This record gives sequence, C-alpha cells and structure tokens, in this order.
Amino acid sequence: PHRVTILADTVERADEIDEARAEQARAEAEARRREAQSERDMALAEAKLRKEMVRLRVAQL
Amino acid sequence: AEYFRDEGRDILLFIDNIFRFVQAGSEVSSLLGRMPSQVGYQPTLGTEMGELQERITSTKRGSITSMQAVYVPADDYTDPAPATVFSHLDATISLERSIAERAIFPAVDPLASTSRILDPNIVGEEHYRVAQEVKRVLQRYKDLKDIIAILGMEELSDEDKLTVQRARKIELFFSQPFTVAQQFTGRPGKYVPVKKTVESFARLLNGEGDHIPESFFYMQGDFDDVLAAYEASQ
Repeated sequence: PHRVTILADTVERADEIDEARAEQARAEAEARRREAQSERDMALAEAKLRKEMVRLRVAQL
Repeated sequence: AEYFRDEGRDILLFIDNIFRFVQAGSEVSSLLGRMPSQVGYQPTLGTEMGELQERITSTKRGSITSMQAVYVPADDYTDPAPATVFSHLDATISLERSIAERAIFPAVDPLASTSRILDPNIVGEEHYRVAQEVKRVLQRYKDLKDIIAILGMEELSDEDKLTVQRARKIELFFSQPFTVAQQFTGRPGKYVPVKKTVESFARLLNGEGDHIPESFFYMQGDFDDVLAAYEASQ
C-alpha cells in the first residue's frame, strides 16, 4: 500500500534515444570494456609476464 | 703411518685441519721472503699440498683409510687451501653454516658433498638410486628457494609442492644425534647402518611418512624411530 518495488530483469529508456551517443552507451563502448576491461587485462597480464620472466632471470640466488 | 702401511697393517688416518697445515706454510713462506700469491698464501701451495697428500695413499702393500678435516677461512670455499684440497680426495663432505644455524648439527650439505664410490657397482643399485633421488630432490628445492622466499609456497604446482615438502623433510631427517654430543645436547646417540639409512630414505621418497609433520624427522635415527615418535604423538 505504501511502496512499489520492480524487480525487473532489464530496464531500458529508449525515450532517451541519444543514450547510445551518451556515455551510458558511447563510453560503455570506449570508457568501459575497451579500457575498463581490455586495458585492465592487458596491463595485468603484462605485469604477470614481466614478473615471471624476471623470476626466471633471478633463478640463480 | 707409512711404516704400518708398508708392512700390510690397515691404518685409519685422522688428520685434523689440513688447512692449519697450509696456513702454517703460508706464515713460514711470509717469513722466508717468498713472493706472496693470491690472499697472502705461499707460491708453493700446490706443491706442498701434493707432497703431503700423495703420501696419504693406499698402496699394493697396505691400505690407509684416511679421514681429513679442512677449515675454510671465513666461509669462503673458494679460498686457495680448500680449493687445493678438493682435488686430492675420493669423498668430499661439505658442512655449511646455514645448515648448522638451522640446528641441523650434522650440517652436511647433500648437494655439495660427493664421493667416488657412489657407484651402483660399488655401493649397490638401490643405494645409488636412493642417493641420486635424494639429490634430485633438494635440487628441485634449491631451484625453488627464491620463489618460496618471495611469492610463497602456494604459487608452486602440486608436484612441486610435494617435492618441496619431501625435500624439507629430508633436510630434517639428515639430522642425527651423536654419542659424543651428549655434553651439550640431551639427545642420546644413534648409530644407523647404511642399509637402514637406504631403506628409510627409499620409504620417505616413496610417500610413506608424507602425513608425518616435518618436526618429527628432527634428531632421529631410521624411519622406524620417526614412525614410533609419530605414534607416540598420535
């Protein structure tokens, strides 16, 4: 009687229309996944690789 | 001793600190005005070592079973005196301070200790295989010392973890109380025959004793003593 809750699976606002051009989707394309994930994975994998190579290189102590 | 060797009697020869023999030669040479070589040592170091050591030989008339000690200055195994001794031995046993500081009083480094008769024709096939495996383990451990030091035990693979655990158990198990060590250690002395040692290490390498904590391998005899101590601890 006092509140309404919508446990919806997916909620979209096509009314915005520019949402794509908007960062919501435009950044989601570049500001997200591209650097939010792909760049994260590249950097972290490169760090692990440099670590493993130098830990082989230090295998004489 | 050469008189007794020449008449056929077997001789047990125990020389103490062959180094001290070399250091004195060094002091004598320094007082004699000879041109010093390397770290103040005599120029005639190799020749003096040869003249002393080639007399310590078993001949066709008699045999001399010689056991020597050598003192390494500081902890430098590259010192000219031990480096000269190394080529005059059938069996080398290297005691390391790092092992000794771990309360491993035998203090022998298995990877830096060799012997010529460690040959399957001479010592036996099982003894040879056990010794080679006990070196391959602890060689895998020496190869992974830094990874364990920095990253830790978790990063190693499962078989690498097993080999490292077995290597540390082997390091603890090489420790052994001595009958002459009762003065400062309360552990009674233990005499482990070579057959018992080989059997114990073969059982340890097979997997028996994996469940046993490493602390139960410290100051023990054969594997049966370790098992009895584990059962006493339940």
